[PDB]
Amino acid sequence: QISEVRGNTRDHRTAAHTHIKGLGLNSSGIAEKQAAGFVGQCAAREACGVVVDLIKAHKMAGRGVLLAGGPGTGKTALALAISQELGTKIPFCPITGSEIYSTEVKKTEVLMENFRRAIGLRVRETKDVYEGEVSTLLIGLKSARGQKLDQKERVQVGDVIYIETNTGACRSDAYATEFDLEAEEYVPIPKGEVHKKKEIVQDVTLHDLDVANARPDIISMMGQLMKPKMTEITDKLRMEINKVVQKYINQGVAELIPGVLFIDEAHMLDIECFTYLNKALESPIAPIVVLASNRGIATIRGADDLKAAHGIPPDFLQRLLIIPTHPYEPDEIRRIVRIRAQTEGVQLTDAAVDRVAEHGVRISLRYCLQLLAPASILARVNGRTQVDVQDIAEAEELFLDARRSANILTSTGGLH
Amino acid sequence: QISEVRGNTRDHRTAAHTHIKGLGLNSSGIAEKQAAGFVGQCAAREACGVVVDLIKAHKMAGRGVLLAGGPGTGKTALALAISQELGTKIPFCPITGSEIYSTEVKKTEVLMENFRRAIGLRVRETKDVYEGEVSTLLIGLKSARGQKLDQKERVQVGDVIYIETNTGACRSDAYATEFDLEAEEYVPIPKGEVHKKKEIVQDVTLHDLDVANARPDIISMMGQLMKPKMTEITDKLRMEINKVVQKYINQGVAELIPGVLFIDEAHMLDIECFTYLNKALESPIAPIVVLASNRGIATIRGADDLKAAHGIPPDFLQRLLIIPTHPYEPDEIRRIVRIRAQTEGVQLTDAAVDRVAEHGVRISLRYCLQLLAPASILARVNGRTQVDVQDIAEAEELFLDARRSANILTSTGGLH
Amino acid sequence: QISEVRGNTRDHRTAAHTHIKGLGLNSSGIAEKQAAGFVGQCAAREACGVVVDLIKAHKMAGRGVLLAGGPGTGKTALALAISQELGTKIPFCPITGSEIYSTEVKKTEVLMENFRRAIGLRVRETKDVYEGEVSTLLIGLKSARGQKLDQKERVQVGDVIYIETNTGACRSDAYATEFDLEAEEYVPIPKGEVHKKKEIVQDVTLHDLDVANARPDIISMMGQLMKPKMTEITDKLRMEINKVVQKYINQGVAELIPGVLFIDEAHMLDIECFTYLNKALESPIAPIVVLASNRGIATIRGADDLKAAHGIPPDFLQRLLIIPTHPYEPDEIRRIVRIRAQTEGVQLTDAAVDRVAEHGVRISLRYCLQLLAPASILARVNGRTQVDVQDIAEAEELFLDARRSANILTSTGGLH
Amino acid sequence: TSVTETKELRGLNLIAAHSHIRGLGVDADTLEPRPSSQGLVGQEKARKAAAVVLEMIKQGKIAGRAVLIAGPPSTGKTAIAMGMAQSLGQDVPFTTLAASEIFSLEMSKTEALTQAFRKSIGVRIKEESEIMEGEVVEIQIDRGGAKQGKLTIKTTDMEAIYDMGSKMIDAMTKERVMAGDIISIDKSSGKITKLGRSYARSRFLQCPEGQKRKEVVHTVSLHEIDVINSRTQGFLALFSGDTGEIRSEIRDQINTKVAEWKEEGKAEIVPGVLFIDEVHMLDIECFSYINRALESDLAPIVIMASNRGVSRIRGTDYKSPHGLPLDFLDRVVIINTHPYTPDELRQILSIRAQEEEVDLTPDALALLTKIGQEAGLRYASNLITTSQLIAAKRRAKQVGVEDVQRSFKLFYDPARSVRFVQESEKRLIGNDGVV
Ligand SMILES: Nc1ncnc2c1ncn2[C@@H]1O[C@H](COP(=O)(O)OP(=O)(O)O)[C@@H](O)[C@H]1O
Ligand SMILES: Nc1ncnc2c1ncn2[C@@H]1O[C@H](COP(=O)(O)OP(=O)(O)O)[C@@H](O)[C@H]1O
Ligand SMILES: Nc1ncnc2c1ncn2[C@@H]1O[C@H](COP(=O)(O)OP(=O)(O)O)[C@@H](O)[C@H]1O
Ligand SMILES: Nc1ncnc2c1ncn2[C@@H]1O[C@H](COP(=O)(O)OP(=O)(O)O)[C@@H](O)[C@H]1O
Repeated sequence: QISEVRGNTRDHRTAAHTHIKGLGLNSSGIAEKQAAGFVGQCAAREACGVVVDLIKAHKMAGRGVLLAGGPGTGKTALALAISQELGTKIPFCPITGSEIYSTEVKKTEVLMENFRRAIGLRVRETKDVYEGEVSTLLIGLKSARGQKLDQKERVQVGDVIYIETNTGACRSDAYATEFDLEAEEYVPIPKGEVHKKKEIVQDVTLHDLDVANARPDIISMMGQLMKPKMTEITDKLRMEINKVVQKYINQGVAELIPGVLFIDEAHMLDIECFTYLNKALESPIAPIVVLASNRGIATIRGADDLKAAHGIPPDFLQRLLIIPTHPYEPDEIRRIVRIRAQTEGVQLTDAAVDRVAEHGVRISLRYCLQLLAPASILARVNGRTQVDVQDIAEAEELFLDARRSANILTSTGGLH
Repeated sequence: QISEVRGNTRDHRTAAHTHIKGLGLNSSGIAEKQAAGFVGQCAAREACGVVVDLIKAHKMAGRGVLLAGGPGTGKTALALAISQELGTKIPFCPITGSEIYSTEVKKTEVLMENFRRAIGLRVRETKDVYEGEVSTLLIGLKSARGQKLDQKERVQVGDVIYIETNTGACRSDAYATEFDLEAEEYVPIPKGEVHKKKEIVQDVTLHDLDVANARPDIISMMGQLMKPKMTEITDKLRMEINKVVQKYINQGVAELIPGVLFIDEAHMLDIECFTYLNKALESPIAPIVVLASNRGIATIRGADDLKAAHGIPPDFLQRLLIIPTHPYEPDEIRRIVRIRAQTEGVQLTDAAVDRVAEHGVRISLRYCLQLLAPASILARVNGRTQVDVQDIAEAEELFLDARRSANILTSTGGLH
Repeated sequence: QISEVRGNTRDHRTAAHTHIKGLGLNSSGIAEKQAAGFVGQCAAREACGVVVDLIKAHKMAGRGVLLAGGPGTGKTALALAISQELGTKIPFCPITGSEIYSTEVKKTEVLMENFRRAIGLRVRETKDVYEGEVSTLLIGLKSARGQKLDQKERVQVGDVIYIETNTGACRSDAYATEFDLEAEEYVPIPKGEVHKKKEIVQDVTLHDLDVANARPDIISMMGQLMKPKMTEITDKLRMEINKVVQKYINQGVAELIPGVLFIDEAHMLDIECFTYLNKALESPIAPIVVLASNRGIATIRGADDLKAAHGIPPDFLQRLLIIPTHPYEPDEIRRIVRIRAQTEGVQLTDAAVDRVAEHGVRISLRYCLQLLAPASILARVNGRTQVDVQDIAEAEELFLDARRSANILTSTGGLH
Repeated sequence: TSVTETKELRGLNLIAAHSHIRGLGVDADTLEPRPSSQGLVGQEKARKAAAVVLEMIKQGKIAGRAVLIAGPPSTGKTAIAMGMAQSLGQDVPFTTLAASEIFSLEMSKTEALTQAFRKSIGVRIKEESEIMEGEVVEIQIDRGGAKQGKLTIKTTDMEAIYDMGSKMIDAMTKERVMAGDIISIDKSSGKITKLGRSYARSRFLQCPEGQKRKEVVHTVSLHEIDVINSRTQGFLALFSGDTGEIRSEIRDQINTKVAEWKEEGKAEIVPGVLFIDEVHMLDIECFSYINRALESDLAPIVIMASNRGVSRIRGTDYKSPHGLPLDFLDRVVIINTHPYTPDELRQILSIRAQEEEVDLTPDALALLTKIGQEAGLRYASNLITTSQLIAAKRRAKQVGVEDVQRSFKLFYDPARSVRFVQESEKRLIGNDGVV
């Protein structure tokens, strides 16, 4: 229905990965210890490279990716790096397994919506449009500020026309009388000039097209979970998007580009979810499914207490290419902390970076990285421009980590 | 809806006027005493010429023609000569005033149908068609007996196509499987050759187009007054004919040609009929209305005993150009009898022509002309090839004329 | 609706019991060690006899039968012998408890269908029919090849009639004109002779009548699970069968004969199933319910972990007459093997029968009986007419038994 | 494009990995298997057991009996089923299915099982169709959004180029179409058939003389006939939220016409093979459907496989061998596969490398075999693909041990990946040795 489509992204998810520019590999596919925002995790980064190469070589027939590692081992980051290495403005949809558990929306219906967020359209266009109110009198149309040798349609002279050089397309306000009321088919005279050249460049996903056409002005609807039902995007609407998208591809105007669907907490998905993904991997049009698990052994959801590897069923595990993600060294953590500081704008003493690293050692990277923002407030409130070890020591006491938080609440001889 | 339209004509009406080829005038518009089937009636023939000239000069703005004369004075013939002098294959619709009195059909609805019989279409075409089942692989289509550099529509290779050189137009039986049942959109391969040239020439009236599109095989329906209702030709159907006829003219393919509506017994028409004709004469598209009256003074039908000229109301008489038609001399009658004989195939002695003329003197031309056919039977039954005076004398006694027929029935001192 | 009904049976179920002709008892109700296909199981065969006698004496008021034994102890065989001893062509419907677990069909709706398979109709008829196209002119009708002293109905002479001697019943093609179209009530002249004598003998179950009337040509529908819904047999249809069956009985034409509903894996049935069967046993028209269990102690399905005898609830167990079925001796097994061989057409050496018996000792009769068919293939492929001990040794290695199959898969110190 | 025959759809989601299997690899008179023939290697007893089973069906010694293949993971259970399928003919329908696929939110279990069986029962009709026969000159493959190619086919008299869709390219790659092959394409169905080769390659019909109409046999499954007469499943149907369920009214219409053609003699029903992997995953309701369906005359050969020794009968609180209803175990024919010897494993991986067109150094296959021993054939077969690209990156002529070492170091098997995640979060044994 609409050509000028506005793209929407859940930026809060890709907020902590502002520094990851790519995998940081060389020409021969070997990861440089510190490159493109990455610090360490060389083997896993290399394995992600082999994956982006296989996709480009078209050998990932009906195969997936399983990122097995502990919390804060750069899984979501490697997933983002895969989309970046695949090409420019490639769709990246990071979701968790717990997200699929929706009260009003069916488990696979949410999975379907995120698949549409991971399939995009690259529209490279240079529209040479000639519009305005109209072999003798070959060309002659007028705009609101202008007038300007040279198919034949059911339109007479004095009507507003719109015709593009690459593809041919189809009464004006000037002759409309007040005596004629609502029998009206009168359009106003086009603004600007007759000869228009537009650099049309769009990188929108199927979901961006669905959400735009669901709107009959919309920013509030985007900034809202307005109604409990949320019955706007329908099967008929999705089909209409698919038919008009197929037309754009058949015209060679747009490129259907499959992205990366990243599913963290993969063990949360059930048999019904995994069978939806099996059917997805079969499609050539489908994006790459990158799964993540911090679980060694987990029960198969939708199975009679059958415990398996990472909580992924055997049938689906077969398809997956398991990549292990290692924990970091206190030195490795310090680098990541420093990179995060410079991206966030904050700056701290080597001693403050040392204490943040100490928290990144016991508790994950994720917790200690959260310690920068309150300490920046603590330093600035005092009158400092640089964060000190005292502010990290204050922030660790003010804001606790899930494990430490629970242990003191139980304590009001803890083991296992 | 249909391009190949079959024309229908009420030939019984134009049966006695097989000899009238035209008015038989010279270069300076003067009638030759014996020409184009005509014998005498010079002044009236000349006046009909002035009329066909006025129509060609476009000076018959909202004017009609009134042929005032006695029975058998060549009124219907002059009306036919007007259509012939106007051009080639021009529509001629002869009707009587009594015909309008229909039990199921409204007085003006029958008048409307005969107007459509008097408005035609001249379709001069040379269709350079390239049809058959389908810049690389430019042209390539196959027919039932043939296959044969070089717009872009929603049709793929292997489908039956039809495209004309002058105007561009739009799945085959060959790939249709028995497993696919009724989901079918499959068409057979066109017969003949790929490159077809057709000399399309049509001279059909609006009525011929209506009657063809009323048919959803039809000759029996033409040879029938099948149902008492006759609800086949409708307002919506007529409008659809008018819209598609207008499209043919706008394309310069067809010519809308107004003919001649001849109404004999004009005094039979009422005020409602005459107001329908007033509105008709106003139209530029309308055919020429040629009226006929054998009445000097007649009452205006639909008026309170208001007797007027020829039973035509003052308002409508004003518009009419009155042409008087004179009776014939016994010599003039003999010529007409001879012309009719040679057209009908019959041949009679000068003495038999003399007796037929004697009946054409007392009773009209119409009665004595009817005396040829039974006398031909009377002569052939005897064993003659030529009709004699004895056979005319027998036929006059066997077949009586309306006036003579009534007088003997009253007699079982007749005056006035 | 239909008199000529075709009966349908699930023969795969009664395939292994082709040799059981009956219980093989004497005049005084004592089982002969080897009779009517049976070998041993004397006491259980005798107990089944007491049961068929009680049914004939009408003392099984609201009582059932429970066959308690291990796998392959001739339970299904004894159940079949009960139907055979009850009389000629008595309905026998063997089903398992696991069959009732249907995805689209309700647990009791499948139980209801198998009850209809266990209630039949014995139609003994000699129709003395006089049909054909028709106190003066007493009798006179004609057939397609024949014509032939002697209630009064709304039918005239020249119409096709059908009247039977025992019960009186009610226009021909000969007088039908092509001018009369579809107002038609015309029937063709009956083929054959006027006086027809038919030996009508039918042994069809209620289910056979339902499946025939569900058909509006059907063999494919029988050889198919065509649609996932299977909404052909309805409540209204079943009622219509019941009403027309009741009419046949009231006329003394047909006999409603209750058969044997055999339910193996009885422990699989729940409380809702057992309450359906309680209501069934109450009916006099109902067939005999013969249950089977290879379970000593089993949980009551639909009860809070209440473990009971054979997994049958106390209320229903009360009604049942428990008959225990014993295992066989290696000599007893050899006889059964030999009987099965001669029925199947196969023949083996005494040594091959000895090895088959050895498998019938450790694993049940059911497994070792399956060893005949592949060994017959193994012997014939070699070029033998008789199966040897080498072929039984090959078949035991080629085709494993459930217990042996699982143990090696676990082994890739097994106990309990 | 009008229809899709049974041949091109044969084991759709499992054909690629089992492409080398051209049959059961047995002799026709004596059913003794040859150590390595028709793609299959070293699973002698199972292959002979399968051969005896197939003959029992032909002879009519078994009826309504399913086949069960029990063995460890990666021991040729899916392979022997494909070998059984191939030995029945190319025009016999063969449906592959993971028992899990029945449990989906998109369609009901009944629908999923219906489609499964309908896909494995073929309808055979002799009808006129335009057959395109000729010599392959050039095949081009370029992978809207997906694959698009060109086929340049010739006859001694005609030279033409045809654009190919995703479905055709797949069928061409499934039939392994090479430049020089003599092939026939059914224009109504899309059926690619290798007849010969104009010129010999890698150790024999001449180029055809004269697209021609012929009275040909068309085997099309009941599910495809359902699909053809149903609403066209549009582009991106998987991500449109539209369920692949077939409307009952359409099924009824097809079932009646198929029943009509069978009675008239216009058609013959060809029961094929339905393969169900992970049977321990099916419930009590599912097995009952299989029971009802197996009782039909048009029932396909229901072959099923389990990796589990003892499993719970899903839907019940009872346990049994392979998790099959105890009434079902009695009817089924059980066939057992065992692990392969290192020598038996190397032949298989070498065959799979050929089907993948990958050149292994003698030492690279040796490590690929050591890997196959410990972590099974499946993981090892995936390593070939990765090693090919790690060697290609460093521009190698063959895939070396260094590359196989890389794949194994970069990509983990489940046993190592669980061991990884576990030891990284919790230490079982302390520095002193104490647990
Ligand atoms: N090797 C690395 N180099 C740079 N930043 C890293 C690295 N590993 C993790 N991070 C960063 O640490 C933060 C948390 O790690 P994350 O990607 O969420 O791991 P996980 O998904 O395993 O929890 C993010 O900001 C991420 O970009
Ligand atoms: N001047 C004439 N020349 C030739 N034929 C004539 C002439 N006048 C009349 N006729 C013929 O006489 C017949 C009857 O005359 P008609 O045209 O019907 O006159 P009206 O309409 O006045 O009754 C027709 O066959 C007509 O062609
Ligand atoms: N006493 C017997 N005499 C003859 N055949 C028997 C006997 N007991 C069992 N069989 C046969 O052994 C086979 C399997 O036994 P079956 O009746 O199914 O027992 P169960 O129902 O307890 O499993 C059948 O072919 C059956 O007819
Ligand atoms: N006997 C065999 N001969 C040849 N290839 C085999 C054999 N057994 C297994 N394979 C191949 O090894 C791979 C994995 O084995 P597969 O049959 O899928 O195992 P499963 O027993 O788990 O079903 C496949 O590519 C398969 O074709």
